[PDB]
Amino acid sequence: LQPEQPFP
Amino acid sequence: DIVMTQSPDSLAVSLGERATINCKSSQSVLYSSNNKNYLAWYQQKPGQPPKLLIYWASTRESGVPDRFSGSGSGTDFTLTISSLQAEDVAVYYCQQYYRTPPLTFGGGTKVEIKRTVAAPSVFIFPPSDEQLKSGTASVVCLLNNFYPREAKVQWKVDNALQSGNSQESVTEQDSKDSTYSLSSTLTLSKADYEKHKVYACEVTHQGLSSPVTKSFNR
Amino acid sequence: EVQLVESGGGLVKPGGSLRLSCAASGFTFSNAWFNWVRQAPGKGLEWVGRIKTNTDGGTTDYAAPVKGRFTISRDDSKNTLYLQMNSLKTEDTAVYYCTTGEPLVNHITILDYWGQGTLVTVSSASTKGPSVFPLAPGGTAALGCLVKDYFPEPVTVSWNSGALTSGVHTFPAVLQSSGLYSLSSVVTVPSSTYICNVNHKPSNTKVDKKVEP
Repeated sequence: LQPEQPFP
Repeated sequence: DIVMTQSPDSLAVSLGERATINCKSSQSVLYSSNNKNYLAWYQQKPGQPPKLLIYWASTRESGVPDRFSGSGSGTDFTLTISSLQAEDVAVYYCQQYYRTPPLTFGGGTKVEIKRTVAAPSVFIFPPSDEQLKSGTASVVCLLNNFYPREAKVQWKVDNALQSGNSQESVTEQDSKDSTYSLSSTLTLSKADYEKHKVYACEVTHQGLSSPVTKSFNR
Repeated sequence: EVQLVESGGGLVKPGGSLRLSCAASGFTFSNAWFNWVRQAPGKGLEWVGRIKTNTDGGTTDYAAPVKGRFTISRDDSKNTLYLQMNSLKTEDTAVYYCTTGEPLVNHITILDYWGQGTLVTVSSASTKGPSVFPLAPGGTAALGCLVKDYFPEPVTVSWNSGALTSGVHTFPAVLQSSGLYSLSSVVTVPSSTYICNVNHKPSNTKVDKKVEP
């Protein structure tokens, strides 16, 4: 899966 | 359910020297799509909430002094405080935000200043008259501004050593002179306090060649 | 400035309920994901739960030891976050923080902002205000106040209304055999001016004791 915290 | 581990448990470093804290994750926190480590560091001074210091493993939060540095990758991370000041005394936590909820933290690492040995100043307080009229008597012994934390306090009633009717607590390390203080309270019934006459507090510490006694009568 | 101010902490018995509040200012409340994190005395940080923006459906998530008993809600109109605790257990005794990331950089699990925390004591024991007794009197004197037999924590002690702050040491409370707390506070020098302002908010005790030789 991918982490929830988005990275700009 | 990534488990965060920290090492060591405690750290004493001299002022101006380098403190190094380690953090381990039970699985990688790196995420290959970007190359970002989903890991943060928090500083918690005594009696205060955590304050965010580092995130993305090495991005220093705004306003945080540059002596604070973060590094590492995947499962192994390090927080470095290069020029340790007295105000940096705190517990430091790492936190993963890779596998989202829950947010999980490490157990923390306490950082304290290593300092020249300081002998304690000693003071003894007889019970107030406000307390004696109430059937209990509290005699307090103050060990003030000493280093390191290890000290032994012995109560003596009429030169008889006591065991299990005192209690003590220690301040966290002073943010300025990096010393500790200790307060011990021996509690007796008003009856037993009046049966006896001399009340001694004896103090042992690295900084004292011989023990220090402070006493009163009545 | 960002402000997270919490209230509602205090004493509550096992199995009871209690609502903590967190009032926010200084950022867009409606775009923030809010968290509650708690810290048992002398232990670590443990994430309690989370609520997303209403735009994201106001989804709530809870940690395992707390799911089924705790409820998080938000009031975007009042910029107030709530932590609602039910079926309380003694192991829920902790300082509770509200915490969130800055929504302008889209921090949802990076915790930029924390409140000062509020202490929740889960006990069947009952409130009691403290007794405050003076402690009197190289070339240094010591004086202070002894704050004895109170429950629960905390007590806030200050000297001279308060500041005077130099040479002061307020010691961690000790839990006596009685199940009540006792702490002491001290200061220095041979002078004179010295009032200790003791306050135990669970019992509305507010005492100012003057220490003289």
